[PDB]
Amino acid sequence: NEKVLVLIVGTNPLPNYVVGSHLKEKYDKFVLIYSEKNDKINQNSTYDYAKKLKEHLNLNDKCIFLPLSDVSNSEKIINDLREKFPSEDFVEVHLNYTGGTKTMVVHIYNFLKEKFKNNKIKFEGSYLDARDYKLVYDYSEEAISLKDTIKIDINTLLSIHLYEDIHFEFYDTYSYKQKFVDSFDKISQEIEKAIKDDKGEDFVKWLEDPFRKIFKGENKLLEKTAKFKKHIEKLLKDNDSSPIVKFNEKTPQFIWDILNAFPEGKKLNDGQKLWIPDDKITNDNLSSRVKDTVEFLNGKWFEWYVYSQIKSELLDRKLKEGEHFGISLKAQKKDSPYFELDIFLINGYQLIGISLTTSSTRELCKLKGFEVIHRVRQIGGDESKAILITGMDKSKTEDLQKDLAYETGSTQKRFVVFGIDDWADIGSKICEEVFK
Amino acid sequence: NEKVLVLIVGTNPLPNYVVGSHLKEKYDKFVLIYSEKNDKINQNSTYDYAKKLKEHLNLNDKCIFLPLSDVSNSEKIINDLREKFPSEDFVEVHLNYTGGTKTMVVHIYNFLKEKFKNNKIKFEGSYLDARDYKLVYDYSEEAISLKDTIKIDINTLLSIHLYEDIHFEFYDTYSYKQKFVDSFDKISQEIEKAIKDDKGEDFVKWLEDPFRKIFKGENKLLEKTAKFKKHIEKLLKDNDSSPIVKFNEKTPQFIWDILNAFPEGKKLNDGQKLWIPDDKITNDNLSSRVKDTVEFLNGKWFEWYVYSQIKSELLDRKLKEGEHFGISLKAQKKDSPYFELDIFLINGYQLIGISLTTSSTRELCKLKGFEVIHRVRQIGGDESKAILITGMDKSKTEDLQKDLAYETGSTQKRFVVFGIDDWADIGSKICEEVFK
Repeated sequence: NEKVLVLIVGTNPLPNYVVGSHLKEKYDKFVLIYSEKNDKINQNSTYDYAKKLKEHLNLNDKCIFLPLSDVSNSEKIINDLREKFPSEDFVEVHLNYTGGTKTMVVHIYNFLKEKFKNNKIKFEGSYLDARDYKLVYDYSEEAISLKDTIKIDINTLLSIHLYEDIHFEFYDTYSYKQKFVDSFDKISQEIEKAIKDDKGEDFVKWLEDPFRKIFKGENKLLEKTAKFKKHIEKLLKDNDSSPIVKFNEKTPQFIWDILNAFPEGKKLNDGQKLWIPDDKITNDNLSSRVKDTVEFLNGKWFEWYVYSQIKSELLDRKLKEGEHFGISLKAQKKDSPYFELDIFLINGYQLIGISLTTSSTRELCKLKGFEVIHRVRQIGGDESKAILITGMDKSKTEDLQKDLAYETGSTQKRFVVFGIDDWADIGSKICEEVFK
Repeated sequence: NEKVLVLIVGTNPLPNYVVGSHLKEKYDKFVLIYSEKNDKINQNSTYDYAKKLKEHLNLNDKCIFLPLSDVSNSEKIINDLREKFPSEDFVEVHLNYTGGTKTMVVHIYNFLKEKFKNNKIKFEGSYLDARDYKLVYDYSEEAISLKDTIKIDINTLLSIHLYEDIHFEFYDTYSYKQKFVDSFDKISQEIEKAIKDDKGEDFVKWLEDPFRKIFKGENKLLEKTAKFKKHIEKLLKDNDSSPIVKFNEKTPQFIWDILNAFPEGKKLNDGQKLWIPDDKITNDNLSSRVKDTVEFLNGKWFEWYVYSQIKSELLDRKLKEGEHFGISLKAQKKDSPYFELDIFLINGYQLIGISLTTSSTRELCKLKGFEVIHRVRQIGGDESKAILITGMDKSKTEDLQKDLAYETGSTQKRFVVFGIDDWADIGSKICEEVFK
């Protein structure tokens, strides 16, 4: 009296994983239908998805792989099913037709339904709704919500999507925490006080002028004293208009406080003025003092600020750091480009990918919008949500969101843009969009 | 004794239009199944697509509209089909299930296949393959190629996607032919010789410096004499380092030829020197002189260059100007942002959009690649094809193509990128990629 669940393994592996996890204990056999490789008809193989599905569902011998040789031909689909589908006399047959192409599902459904139509065998069809997180049974008016029922971690999620070599950091392994061992908290807290005091616009403006004019230029500018001295002497040619004078005389007190939270040996300032090295300073001395500090103030601080805000607002939500959220996600897949996500969040089985920038130039921001939209789609299916955080004003943020929404067919439940008016409250604004 | 063709009207109207065009004369009745508006379940209507499909196929009284109240629930689909579908005793029912969602098509197919299996009416099922342009019949081993059989023009293609306010240009109505009256031919030819002499890179590098540093700044820089004079005087202070000096003293000979092709009252030069207007020159004199010239030289020329190379290679082909190719396509959809394609080509029913830039900056090229890939899928379905033309070198060009094809799931024949080395014979390369 065995009961069989049938899944169709296409290219989006997450729904089948959620449906298999929910129903694993109620079925004796699992039939995993997948597309074989066939270079003549240009049919790509989904066998590796099928293997990763069996592996992470822990199905073992209960799993029967059913290869289809030509998923574009109706007759070859039926002949392959008739030859290979398990012949046991089942008391229930459950086809979940969420995965696979339209053509496959149509004839996989019709074949199985008719096969048991006259054996008084309970037949069931279902699909997983990606907009509601519900398992919609075919002839039932009610659908069960799986959002708070199925939980998945970042390692498993990337595994079923065939990614290996997974690396991410969290609160304790964050890289710049190691570059400022005894200072990072003091530095993070000054910046956080500033942003939470609505100083984001003022910081970003100062960061462009005079900060970047002083500290960004040619390659290895901050690693060679001679380069940096020639850079500084040429800036002194602007006289009263020079970024040096701006730094010394027009830096707001909150930025002075941020500068002075760094250790003395890693400060861009020498007292209440710019530190300008002399000729005796070796390249090691210039690098040790300025390089890491400049890298952080040039934009890495915003990645930590937003992540620390999220982690705070998740303190009462039972998401585990290093499993359901993290920062700096890197992964790779065979014959595939390098995968990168600034911050990731998993809410149930909803992947939340966040891409961050302090910029307000539209071309840059729109590029990062396309990127994060496609990235989260690659490891989270249709259930996923992409969030882009920029330094644009309220109007420009809404236009970019509207433009990207209609251009990629993304609803707001699937793609949100935030701006500089949201930085002080980015923790609660992100969590509101996710846990709605 | 009639034969009825059944179509499913989702949001991708092109395949239904192609299949209907191919099968219209061989069928006597037509059932267009669509999603009706249902606000309780947030189900939008696809009737506007169905109505346009009936219009541009000229079905009239032979067309039967079949609304579906809940395309997400199998019971509702079956009951709406059992009630609304024609009850007449047909000799052949042909369901083409290319349109619609996967869940609808499952239950529409099984319902109809089992209705006419019991009644012993010939039932035919087919789908349209976007990869190979073939109508695949369910239990026939042969697919009919429609690649060289079905045709569509750009008005009908946009009209079935619900686009109105359609505007585009062709060889005779190109806008800049009027702004530089009686001289545009000389300007094009002068620019064409430069590119075909492989001076495109030198040209682009002179546009960045000094051209753009002189003519791009304030929003109305070229429309108010005081703004442009202020701007020139600020740069002129850069003795031995001014863009004005570089313009006057380091401009290659071939660019002087380009600048001197413009009419007298449209020239940026005053002899061998930059034209610096004095205070008595009016805003309308400055704007009349440089504004159109600057927009054309700043990048519009490249759109015309490529377009004219394509038109030269498309002579005596099935493509016709204003029907199957044009330049500067603008269309507007209700409650939607404006649609824009630099160049469009329709080969059969394959929409080929082209986005152009002379930039070699990867960030800007990657953005334009994203945009054109999504745009052709908006008005061209999975049959469409996107081409990006950059000023990048050979290796970065092929890297960007590989990178963007993966992120967007595009075949190497459905997203093509060209670079600076391709400029001279761009028309030959484009027509090779198009007709292959």
